[PDB]
Amino acid sequence: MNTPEHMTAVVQRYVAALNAGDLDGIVALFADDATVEDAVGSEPRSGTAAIREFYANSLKLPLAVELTQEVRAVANEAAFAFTVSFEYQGRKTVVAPIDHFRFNGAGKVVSMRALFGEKNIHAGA
Amino acid sequence: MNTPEHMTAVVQRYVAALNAGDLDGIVALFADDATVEDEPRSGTAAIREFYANSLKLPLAVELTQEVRAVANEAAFAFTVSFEYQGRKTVVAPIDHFRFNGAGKVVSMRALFGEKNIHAG
Repeated sequence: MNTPEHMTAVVQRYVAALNAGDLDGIVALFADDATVEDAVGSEPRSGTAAIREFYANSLKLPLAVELTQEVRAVANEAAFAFTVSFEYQGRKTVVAPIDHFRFNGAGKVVSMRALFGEKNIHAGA
Repeated sequence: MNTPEHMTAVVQRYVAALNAGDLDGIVALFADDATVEDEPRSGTAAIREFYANSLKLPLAVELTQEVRAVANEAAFAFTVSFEYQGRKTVVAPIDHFRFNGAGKVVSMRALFGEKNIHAG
């Protein structure tokens, strides 16, 4: 089982790498055969290459990412509340999802999902 | 699809029913084939027992951020506080609800670990 400290560390490493625009540091968190989802129902992206292309797209612009509460980490999973703020067709928008990571035994993330709706997408103005 | 409004309203009634200790109020939000987890428990009888156990100590329950609701799911951050033989505990989970087509909750999982159990 992963430790909760490891899992919490990965989540912090994830948020810092988002903020740094460290594409390759994000991918490094994920297993070879991980699956990522932008949003509930979005096309799942599986495998290192689909994951790098996903994160490359996510990082097409500078992101301001803030962890807004403690990470919840238990068993082989973590969930976290956060905000992602960036220029969306030239206007600053702040999206507040809750993400869910599951981890494999090697401690790499095997799955990510970000849960958010329309009411979680905000001006910040 | 469930509307995000309906799902957010259900989260709010869940929180309210926990604060009231209203076991039937809580159970009514769930489907008869729902499963719960803090080792899942499934079906009305087991969900009722789960919540009856959860309610032996009066709970003070508060949403701590806006609810995230989309598709047929919702997630929310909150606290549950209670007193026990001289000591207050505040637990801060993140919950996940899945809803059926009829708008009832079909699964809830409350996610929290040891660091999310706070000494009040």
